[PDB]
Amino acid sequence: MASMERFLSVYDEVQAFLLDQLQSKYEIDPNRARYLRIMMDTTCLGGKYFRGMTVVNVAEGFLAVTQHDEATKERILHDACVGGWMIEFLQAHYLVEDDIMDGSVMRRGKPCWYRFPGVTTQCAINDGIILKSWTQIMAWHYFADRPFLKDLLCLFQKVDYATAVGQMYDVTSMCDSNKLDPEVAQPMTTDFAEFTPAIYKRIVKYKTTFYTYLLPLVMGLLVSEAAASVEMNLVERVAHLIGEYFQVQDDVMDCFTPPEQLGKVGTDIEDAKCSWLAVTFLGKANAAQVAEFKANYGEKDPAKVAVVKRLYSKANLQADFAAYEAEVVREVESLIEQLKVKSPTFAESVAVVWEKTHKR
Amino acid sequence: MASMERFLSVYDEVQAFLLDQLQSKYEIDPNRARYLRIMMDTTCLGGKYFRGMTVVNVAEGFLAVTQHDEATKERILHDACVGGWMIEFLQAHYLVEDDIMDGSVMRRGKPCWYRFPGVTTQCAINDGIILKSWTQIMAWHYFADRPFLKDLLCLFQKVDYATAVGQMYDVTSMCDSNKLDPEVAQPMTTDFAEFTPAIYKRIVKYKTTFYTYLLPLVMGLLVSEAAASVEMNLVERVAHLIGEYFQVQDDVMDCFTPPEQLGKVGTDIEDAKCSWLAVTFLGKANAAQVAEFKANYGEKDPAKVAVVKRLYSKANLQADFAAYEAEVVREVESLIEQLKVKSPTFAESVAVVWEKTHKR
Ligand SMILES: NC(=S)Nc1ccc(OC(F)(F)F)cc1
Ligand SMILES: NC(=S)Nc1ccc(OC(F)(F)F)cc1
Ligand SMILES: NC(=S)Nc1ccc(OC(F)(F)F)cc1
Ligand SMILES: NC(=S)Nc1ccc(OC(F)(F)F)cc1
Ligand SMILES: NC(=S)Nc1ccc(OC(F)(F)F)cc1
Ligand SMILES: NC(=S)Nc1ccc(OC(F)(F)F)cc1
Ligand SMILES: [Zn+2]
Ligand SMILES: [Zn+2]
Ligand SMILES: [Zn+2]
Ligand SMILES: [Zn+2]
Repeated sequence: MASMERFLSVYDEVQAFLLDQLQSKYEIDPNRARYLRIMMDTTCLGGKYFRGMTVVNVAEGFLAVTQHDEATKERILHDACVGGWMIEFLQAHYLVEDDIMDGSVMRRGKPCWYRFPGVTTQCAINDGIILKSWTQIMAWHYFADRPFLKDLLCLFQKVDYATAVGQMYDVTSMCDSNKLDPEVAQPMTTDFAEFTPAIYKRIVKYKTTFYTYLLPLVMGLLVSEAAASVEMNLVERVAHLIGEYFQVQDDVMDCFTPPEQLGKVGTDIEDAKCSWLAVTFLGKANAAQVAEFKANYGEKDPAKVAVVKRLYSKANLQADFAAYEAEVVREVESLIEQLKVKSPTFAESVAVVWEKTHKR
Repeated sequence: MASMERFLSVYDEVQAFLLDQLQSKYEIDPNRARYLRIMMDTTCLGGKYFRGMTVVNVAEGFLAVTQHDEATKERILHDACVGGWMIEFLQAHYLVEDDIMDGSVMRRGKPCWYRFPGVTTQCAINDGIILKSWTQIMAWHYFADRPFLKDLLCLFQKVDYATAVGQMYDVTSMCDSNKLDPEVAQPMTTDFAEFTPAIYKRIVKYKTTFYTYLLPLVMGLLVSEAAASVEMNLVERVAHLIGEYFQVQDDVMDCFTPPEQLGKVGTDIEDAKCSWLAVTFLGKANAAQVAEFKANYGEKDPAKVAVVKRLYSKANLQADFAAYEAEVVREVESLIEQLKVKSPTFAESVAVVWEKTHKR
């Protein structure tokens, strides 16, 4: 069976399971079950399923080199799929809540969940809670007797937490740290002293890399009972690097990809985000250019946005991006090499992960 | 050591642990750690700690009848405290998110977290995520080697989920089920056909009773390794009953307790909540009274609110409340009796839980 069709089939299985359990154990009625089915579909489906399919890919790699009964191959693949959906539903929780936080309008060329007419923020915050709660519901159902259950739950737990810490780093990235204070409305930074590569790295590492790259990789290892074919510190380092690169591309697209292609109208500039463009700009601009940036960034006025975009366009950020990209290639290739010492197979799964990121 | 002082001391311990781990493992800076400490204090402290102290109380009951080394008594008490804080932090997660959902203004005579000037909804939704994530962080730290870890996590998991399902039942309780639909903005019910005792019961059971009464009781059992001194179905039934009663009182207070005493301005009538008052009213009103109710309920206009309040005041709902209360006494006393067959001690803990609810 092709991997994607397996993975989509398991979605239907997991859906049915969750909704049947709501009827048998949680006294749900058919209309609320329908609302939840629609919510689940709308918020979990329609992306590329990169994250969830990485779990399946890493497990397939191990199957090709490990002796097992057919029923065991099927069970490992089923578990990789359930695990992959846990990550997809975790992502869905965070997109639902982040869209509400940020006042976002669209996602993937469709309205954000909370904007649907019969949803509203009042419901959608709770729908996002439910999303994450289903990850747990899946795990304990499907993995109840499995030897990797504790390590999977503890891993998932840590990644969830890291992610919520990363959101905190993201939404606060335009304020001066020394002024953070629940009692005082937060001004935007005027110095931009905190728009540094290391601060940017920290945001990205926590907000994106743990759930996008670390968790799918390590979940493939866990459902394959293969965590001893790797040096876990290498897996972390390679996840953090590739995840960085992913986010750099996302930041560039926010500013420069046409909205019809991007699936939304990018607002990083108006939102005063600590983006790769802003940090890279401030790391090379002259005094006059920095002063123009400060007078225009983080403002809704389209004239001011156009000025920041112009400043980026003239600062030859393509050169910095090339150089960055070239360095990420060296470093990711070096980690891949390292990973071969203990597992050629795992090393190749990582190379696929890198190719899919590096080309897209 | 007195139980409450133990429990508060453990809060400081758990706080320090969480914030120290954020600095050593999650690259936090001192200002964001300060924001989080303030958030944790503001959102977890200042209530009566009924829920968390029930875990400690049930464990103390078992200590008085079970032989143990002193170090074991201390360890069980410490675990009961950590468990009690898990429940307090779970509650805090749900109050933070529910206040945002509902557009609530105050809680316990102070502004809702999201209304603090330097918080905002953008941060507070994520702060509430963090709250719940800390429950997990605590459990796996403090309970990593404990024989009750899986049963505690699985229980907690189910209660969290039940709670989020209950919110869904609550926020949708004023719409007609057959019209629920993410594509269509939801009208308020005009028939009130769904304002029945059984539908009300379902809301309350899921929204409140599992986290307020079931979880603290069963968590005391689990940290005491005493789940075999009870018949779990009795524990559930008694939790659901007492929890019902708690909520009935809360609904009555929303309408009739002065706001200075209540800690907030109650808006159940304007919000068109399925409250005990509305269901009890509609179960005894005549045609004219039902028609007046329909023309005035669920509207912000204070004249209309006053009309519904007047309708409640003339419908002699005190008589229904007395009768309800008398029946809850019979039934709770009967469950308590049952619980004595296997554990007098547990039975008494339940009697305390009932007294504290029934008198407050
Ligand atoms: N299936 C879809 S796309 N439903 C939808 C329709 C309308 C809508 O309100 C808007 F966002 F456009 F204001 C949101 C969602
Ligand atoms: N500084 C770093 S790299 N801290 C970190 C590492 C691992 C971790 O657990 C995981 F999320 F990976 F499961 C959490 C935080
Ligand atoms: N000129 C450049 S390329 N400056 C830069 C380097 C690193 C960086 O953080 C990372 F992208 F690596 F996450 C951000 C900006
Ligand atoms: N400690 C407190 S009570 N701080 C606070 C002050 C002001 C405030 O804004 C308001 F809600 F009143 F609009 C909220 C909280
Ligand atoms: N109908 C009922 S009473 N359903 C139910 C019982 C138990 C349960 O697990 C728990 F939350 F208690 F852990 C969840 C739902
Ligand atoms: N007249 C009355 S007392 N009617 C009623 C009974 C039960 C009920 O649900 C519960 F309170 F039990 F949760 C609500 C209303
Ligand atoms: Zn965001
Ligand atoms: Zn972006
Ligand atoms: Zn609410
Ligand atoms: Zn209430």
